[PDB]
Order: sequence, then C-alpha cells, then structure tokens
Amino acid sequence: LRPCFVSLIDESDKPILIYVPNEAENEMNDVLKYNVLSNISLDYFESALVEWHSLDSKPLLKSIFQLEGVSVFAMLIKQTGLKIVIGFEQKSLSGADDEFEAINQIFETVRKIYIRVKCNPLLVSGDEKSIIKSLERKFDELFI
Amino acid sequence: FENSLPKVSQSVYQMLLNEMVPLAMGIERQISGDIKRLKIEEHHTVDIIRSHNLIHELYKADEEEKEKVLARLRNIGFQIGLKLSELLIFSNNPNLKFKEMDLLLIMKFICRDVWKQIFGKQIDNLKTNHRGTFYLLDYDYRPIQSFSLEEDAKNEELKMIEPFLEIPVGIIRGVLSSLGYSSEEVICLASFIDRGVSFHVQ
Amino acid sequence: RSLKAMGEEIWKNKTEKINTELFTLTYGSIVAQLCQDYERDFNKVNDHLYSMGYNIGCRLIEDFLARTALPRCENLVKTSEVLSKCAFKIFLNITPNITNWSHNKDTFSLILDENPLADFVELPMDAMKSLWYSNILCGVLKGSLEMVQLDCDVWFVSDILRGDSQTEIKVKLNRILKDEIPIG
Amino acid sequence: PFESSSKSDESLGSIIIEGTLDKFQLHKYFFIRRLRLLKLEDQTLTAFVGAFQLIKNFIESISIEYRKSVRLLEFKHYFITSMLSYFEFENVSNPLLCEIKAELLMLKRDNWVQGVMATSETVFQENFLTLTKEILSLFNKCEGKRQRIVDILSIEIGLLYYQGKKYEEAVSLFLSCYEYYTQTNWNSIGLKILQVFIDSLSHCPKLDVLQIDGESVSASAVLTNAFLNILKLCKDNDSKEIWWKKFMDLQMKVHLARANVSAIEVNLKSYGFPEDISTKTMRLSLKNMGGDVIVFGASDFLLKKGENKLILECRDIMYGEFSLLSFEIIVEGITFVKEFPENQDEFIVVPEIY
Repeated sequence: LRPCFVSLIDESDKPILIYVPNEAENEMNDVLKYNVLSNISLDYFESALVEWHSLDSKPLLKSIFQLEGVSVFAMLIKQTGLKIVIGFEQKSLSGADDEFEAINQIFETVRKIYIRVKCNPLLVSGDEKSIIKSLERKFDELFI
Repeated sequence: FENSLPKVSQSVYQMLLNEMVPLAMGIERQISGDIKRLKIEEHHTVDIIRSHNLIHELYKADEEEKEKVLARLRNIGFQIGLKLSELLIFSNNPNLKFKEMDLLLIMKFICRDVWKQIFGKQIDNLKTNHRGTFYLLDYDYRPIQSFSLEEDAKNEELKMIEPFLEIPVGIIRGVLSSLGYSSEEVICLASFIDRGVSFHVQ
Repeated sequence: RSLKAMGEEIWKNKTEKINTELFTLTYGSIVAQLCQDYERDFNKVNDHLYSMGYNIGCRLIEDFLARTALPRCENLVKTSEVLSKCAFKIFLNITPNITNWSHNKDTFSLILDENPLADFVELPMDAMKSLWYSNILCGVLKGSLEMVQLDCDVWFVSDILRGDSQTEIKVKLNRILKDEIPIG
Repeated sequence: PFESSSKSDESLGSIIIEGTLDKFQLHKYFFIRRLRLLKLEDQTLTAFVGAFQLIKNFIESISIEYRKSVRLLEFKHYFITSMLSYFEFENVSNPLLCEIKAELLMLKRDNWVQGVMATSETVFQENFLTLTKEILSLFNKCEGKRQRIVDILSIEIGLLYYQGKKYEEAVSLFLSCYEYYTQTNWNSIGLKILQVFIDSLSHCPKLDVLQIDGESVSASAVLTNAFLNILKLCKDNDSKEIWWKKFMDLQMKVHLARANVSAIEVNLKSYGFPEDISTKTMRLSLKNMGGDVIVFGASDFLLKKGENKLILECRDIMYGEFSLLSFEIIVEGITFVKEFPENQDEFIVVPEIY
C-alpha cells in the first residue's frame, strides 16, 4: 500500500518536489527511472484518452499509464493548478476495488500536508529550500 | 452541509482586524532607525503610543509616508487573502479552472463564500460593466459599525475611516493573485440608500 | 451559577466563526510582517507584539466585564479561577490549567493545552532559540489585569513549538493598585 | 442501446463475479463481455480510445489476475491481446488521436517485450528495440502536441546508441536539448545526460565540433562541464570537476565567461596600508580544491572606475579565504564617491565574471 515515488507539479513545468521513500540506502534505487515517468506524466494531462470532467465539485483520480512494472495515478486538482502524481508497483497492488478509496485517502493526505506546509507564515515568499526540507520531514514522518 | 467544526469568538477577531491599522502605523513610525508612554519589564523597558493618537498621527502624516503605510496594509491583506483562498481550495468550488477567463464567475465565488467567511454575510449587490470593471456594493461594512463618528465633524471622520479599507483591497488582490496575476483594483464610497463601501476590479 | 457554568453558558449567546482559516493566519501574517520589517530580528518583535497586546488587552477588559458582570478580583485564587474557567473559554474556546504556585501563593503558572494561535506553524532554526511566538497573549494578560486595579507581569517559560515542555505562562501579583479617591 | 449495454455489461460482470469458483475460465467470460462491449462501440471517434481504455484497465486487471513469472508468457499472450487489438485499432490512414492511441499501444507492447526479454540475439535485441523505439518516436512525433514524451524517447534512443560504442552521439550533439533538460526544472535526467555527453567527449578523439552553429571548440566539454559541476550533488563527485578543470587547463582555448555561482565571495570594510591603500579585504568560498587567479573587484565612481584590489598569487583552499586584495593607484585622491560595480572576476585561464 506504500508508494514508490511521489511528485508535485505546479502550474508551470517545474516540480515542487520529487520525493522517493528510503533515500538512505541505494538498494538499486534509480531516481532517473522515476523522473522520466514524472516528465511524461505532465505530457499525458493533455491526452484525450483520459479526461477530468468538472461537473462534480470533488477532484477526481485517474490511471494514466503503467510502465516498468509501476502504475501511476494523477490528481490534477482543478482550481490552483497543482498536478500530483503518486506511483505504485504491481506487487504492492492487490488488484481489488476497495484499495481505490485508500489510494484517494493517500492523495488527500498528501494534499493536506502540502497546503499546511505552504501556508506556514514564517517562511519567506519565493521558492525556498525550506519548503522542500519541511515537505520531506513531514513525508518521512508519514513514510518510514 | 451544516458543518459544526471548531470555532472562536467573532469579536476578538474583529478588534484584532481593527488594530492591524495602528500596528502598521506603529511599525512605520517606529522603524527604530535613529506624547508617548513607558512600561516596566524585568531589566527592560518598552515605550508605546495608544491607538487613537496614532490615527491622529495619520491625520498629521507626511504624504509620501502615507502611501508608504498603505503598501503595507495591502501587503498584509495580500498574504491573508492568498492563504485564505488556499484554504477555500479545500471547499472544491466547481466554478473555475485557472487564469479567470470568465471573470464574473469567480466574482460569483468571492461574494458568495469569501465575504461570507470573513464578515458573516454575502455581498448584497454586484453590478457588471463588461470591460472587466465590476461594481461591488455592501450597505454595512462590518468592521466600521463600531467606529463612532464624533459630533458634527464628519469631514475628519471620512478621512479617518477610509485608510481601514486597504485590508479588503489586500483580500481581493490576494485572492486574484492566488489565481495568477495582478491587475488594477481601487476603492469607492457609495453612500448607502436604506438604513457602505464599493470596490472596483479588473 | 458556577464560573464553569457561566463560561460555558455564554457559548449559547455568542456570535462565532471558524478558528482555523481565519484568526490563526491573522496572527501569523502580522508576525510575518514584524519578522520581515526588522530584517529577521527576534527580540524587538516580542516588544512590538507585547505593545500591541497591551493595547488590545486594555481595550478587551471592558467587553469581558460587560459580557459577564463580575466583582473585582483581589487574589490569585479568584483570578486563577476566572481566567482558566471563563475568559479563555469565551474568547478562545479553550481551558488552561493552573499549577506551580509558591508558598505564599503570590504566583502560579498557566499550562495551556490547545493554543489556537499556533496551529501547525513549526518555526525555523534561528527563531527556535531566541523568539517567543504567542506574545499577544502575554500582552492581553498584562493589559486586561492592569485595568482591574492590579499591577502584574506575565511571561512565557516554554512552549511546544520550540521545546518538549508545554506552553505555560508565569505571573506575579506585583502589588495591588491603590484607587485614588480625593481631590488634592 | 449502447448505454444500456454498458450498464448491463457492468452489472452482469459483477453478478458473474459474485460466483466465486472457476476464476480461470472466467477470463473467457470477461473476454466475451469485452467483445460485447467492442461490438457496441464499433463506430466511435474518441470513445473507441476510451473503449481501448476499457481494454487497458482490463489489461490492467488481467495483469492483476495472473501473478507468476511464467504468466509473463501469458503477458506475451497479452502481447497477442495487444497486437490483435492493434489489428482492432489499425483501421485508419492518419489521424491525431489514433496516432497517440497507436503510440500508447506500441509503448505497452514494447514494455511487455522488454519485460519478457530481460528475464534471461543479444546484439539483435538492441537493433529490434531501436526499430520499435524509432517507430514509436515517429508515431509520437506525428502529432500536434506531446513534445515531452518525444524528448524522453529521443533520449532513450540516444542512450541505446550509447549502449554500444558509438562516436556519433545525438544527445551530446544536442546541447540545446541538454540545456532544455538542464537549465531549469530537472536535476537527475540532466545529471545523466551530462555524464553521457562527457563520456562521449572522452571517447570522441576528434576536434570536429558541432556544425549546427559557429561553436567549433575543443573547450565545449569544459563549457558543459561547468554546468555539470554546478549541477553536481556534493564533494563526493568533486574529482570529476577537478579532472574536467585539469583537462580544460591542459587543452588551453582561454576565452570564457562564467556566472561563478559555484563560488561565493563577501567583502568587508575599506582600509588603508603603507604607500598604497589596501582597501576592501574580502572572504571567498569555493567548491574546487585548487584555484589561483588574479581576482580584481572593480568599483565605479561618478565618472570613473578604480578596478583595483587584485592579488596575483592565491593558494587559498577553504571557505572564507579572507583575501587581502591590495589596491594600488587610488583614484580621485581616495574619494568616497566610488560605488560598487564589482565584476569580481577570478581568471584561472578562463574568466568567471560574477
């Protein structure tokens, strides 16, 4: 149920953070094979194969593709233009339908910690390093 | 629909909202770059002014220093407006996507929700020139009901009320620049018709 | 009848609004202003926060006394009763606890459980050892008590945001003010 | 009829899934339900692609169904269930959406084939993967959009070119594409692309540089290596920057202009000395271990320029180096009108004008 990478993309081409669990050991972990999926994920927002219909007020979840044994899920929260991508492999997946709501729990509990981190008053306005550091300690609190 | 989640009093917020203005006058007139009072702390002394004397110091303020004050008020309204809009995001309003091509559709958001959240009530009227200039109206702006005018000196009282208007200037500027850009936005007066203030945007 | 019952009772006829998403970020935005205008000074901000607190406490004591009509307090038993059992109840929806008085009972401490002025702030590394955050509360508890004819002094000891120990405020009677009766 | 068929197919699939036993033969019933859905969606412009999504999620779910290494061979059967479905999606000459659907189908087939082949023709595997990636790259390039997947596909094709020994390097020749993935927003793809470009320049053994512009230089490796040293992780890989600076010193090719963001220098108060006022002592920090330069901090008057405070010898190898910066020939009889217009350029056979 635990993810293999998370990704937050703002309204430009930039990433806010590309965080993987367990950086402390190598363990055949390639950040390179994670960033290529994050680079093509921002491409596949504009694809006509999937679409986020806006009639429901609640932001929804999709399943854009699956490469290298890893399935990724987008969360294009509509209003502030933030794009979120979380990745999971087939061995963590059980293939059921009850897990889909728990995936949406993981999506909203990382959106909550993003809006709580970026609404810190004492950080200076601008893309500091401290937003990245605070995000990764809150993520390592969430993910051992 | 009826969410009863935790809450505090309206009155302490409204009076903190009111004393943000002499906080800005105190932070500008005392920048510590080299009648008042004095207080006793342990091996320590502060020296203060009281609020209404500082609003009277705004009545005797320098002209360039007055607009040096008013940038700070829209800056603090800008900060609380963008952060408050960012919390509204959790509400998941279905009106808008980004960059506000249909500008009045998010004017139907701010009057319905944002002014409801800060001041407990809707904006009662909005008029639409279709060049982007939109005409706000409310009959009673909430944090100036407690400001008592003095006896028959209303020409001073207008000049001492309207520098409290830069905070909702900051509010609507901050919720616009949370959604992408900065365009021109000013105040009005609009003497009310039945027993307060109007706003222009682009 | 009791001071618990009155302080809970005012919450049936008090106008209310949300304690997150307003009123936390008001204090956060003004302390961001004080941090950015003094070029990240960490002790002058305490002085200006305590000044604005003194002014708002002296302006708030009248609304507290008009909201519930109470006699003038005289010791640190009735103040330690009235504060923790109606004042933070009707202004912040919280209730602190009282401990660590002296032998003559001329002090107490003010351990607070859920401070709604700092919800998920996590102040940075330089401000963690030389800044107090909630100085608007110490200003209120100076300026409110200084108008019911008691000189006082209210100071932080520790808080959750930088330290493992809880949020508490120390306080001394510092004499009783003499009301001035005659003409001269 | 179509919406009733979709809702009744979903309800009948759930009702058939309510029966627990015979899950292996239930694959045939799921394929029959998929064929019933495919017969209803026979003429759809974009929704057929959504019906391909009705394939693909089912192609996810069948991938959820079979769980074995030998089921990878059943995934080879899914490759057949790709390819015949490719036969179900080949009924077009040229279109915008059908090209992207064929690109996604070919990417899924190539991912399945690469998963199958890596389980245990080794020279021909690179040629067949390059042919399939060239077909998918042409299909993705035949669109009005999607430059981001095309750039990663071209980087994968250039890495497959680098997977054998090749002197012709498309990614290293595309320093524009390297700067497009390096200038901003990406710090791990760029750190491998610059490593591939530096390795290709190491195995180049040629002085015929890029003909796309006037950039004919044997110090283009050092120009890329400045960005590779700026985008390095830490001082663990400082030997790469030291070796690149040593190669730039040996092959010197002296004209350059660096932003000097790898070095941080801070000044102090102006003073005086004996017979020439040695004002503006400054402390400097650096990442490289050895550096010697004639660093001069210029200063502009009202209508003049001192350009003083240079030191010829610099053996300093630490942060806050505290250079003396002796400043002979004081202009305007040491007036106080001179403001700061500091180049602070530390030329070590190449200028670094911060």
